[PDB]
Amino acid sequence: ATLKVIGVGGGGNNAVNRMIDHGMNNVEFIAINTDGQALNLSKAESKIQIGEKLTRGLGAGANPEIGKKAAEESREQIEDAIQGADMVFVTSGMGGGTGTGAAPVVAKIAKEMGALTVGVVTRPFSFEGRKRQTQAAAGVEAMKAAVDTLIVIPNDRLLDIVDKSTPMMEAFKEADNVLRQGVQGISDLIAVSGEVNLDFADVKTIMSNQGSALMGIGVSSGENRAVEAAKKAISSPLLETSIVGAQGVLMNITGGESLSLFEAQEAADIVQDAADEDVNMIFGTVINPELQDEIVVTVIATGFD
Ligand SMILES: Nc1nc2c(ncn2[C@@H]2O[C@H](COP(=O)(O)OP(=O)(O)O)[C@@H](O)[C@H]2O)c(=O)[nH]1
Ligand SMILES: [Ca+2]
Repeated sequence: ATLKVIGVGGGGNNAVNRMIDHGMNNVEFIAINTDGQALNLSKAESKIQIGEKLTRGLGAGANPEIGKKAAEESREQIEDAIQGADMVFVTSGMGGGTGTGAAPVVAKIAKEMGALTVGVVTRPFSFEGRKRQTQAAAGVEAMKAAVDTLIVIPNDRLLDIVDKSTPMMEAFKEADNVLRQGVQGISDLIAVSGEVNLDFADVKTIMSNQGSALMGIGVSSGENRAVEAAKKAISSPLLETSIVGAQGVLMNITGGESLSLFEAQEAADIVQDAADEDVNMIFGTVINPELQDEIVVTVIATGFD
């Protein structure tokens, strides 16, 4: 399964650059923007400049109608860069001109191309004002109509996890975790054949045409490791959609040879209970004898809609 991450606009491109800097095994990156100068500085292997005639290589100037029209006019170039992808993650900040209008077009194209299409977008800081928030809200809704599943990160949530001195770029890389570990988690499922196996068909079942989603990874060791890791997988402060109300869950537990059936059940009960719903669970287990006391809980939750 070929997995592609697409950054759309300023924020999405920066996301792509940070994930490449961090290091991502087995993923193709595509940078899409109206802003030529920013695209030139992208570390992405594939780069698409949209709306050249519209913007003369500049950004969209906070007009999302320009972002949309730019994307529509580069439809073929977008289709070519996508083609062959089984799963596409479209990442973008909502509120500007490019991301807000272009992202939902790129997602729609991706789904049309047959890819399972996941959106990971931000909402602007409240300090950015009501217009930008309202513009972003319209983008989020268009994005929701366009993707199989949508993860939304309010930038205001970043203020909940910094101290007064945390560098902004540091905050930004934390928001990146959501996407990064979701991709790496899915990538790892697909790659390894587990003792109780989950594959891309199961990802497709859990995420297809679903609306809101949560994706998390939790890692822990020691006495209550299974429970701690399950808790961490479902507990992000950055998320608009929490685990509450989930009806479908894909949960994988990775551990060493010491992984007990009892603790697998504990982990699952943490998830089931936090959803506060009868969850349709698709359960997986991987024994990695490279690991020792570490266990890894991977969660993809949907069915909120
Ligand atoms: N978390 C995060 N948010 C960003 C970043 N860059 C931009 N944003 C947010 O995304 C919104 C749109 O900005 P941007 O993507 O640069 O505009 P566009 O290129 O015209 O689509 C901004 O109002 C910010 O709230 C980033 O690197 N990280
Ligand atoms: Ca597998």
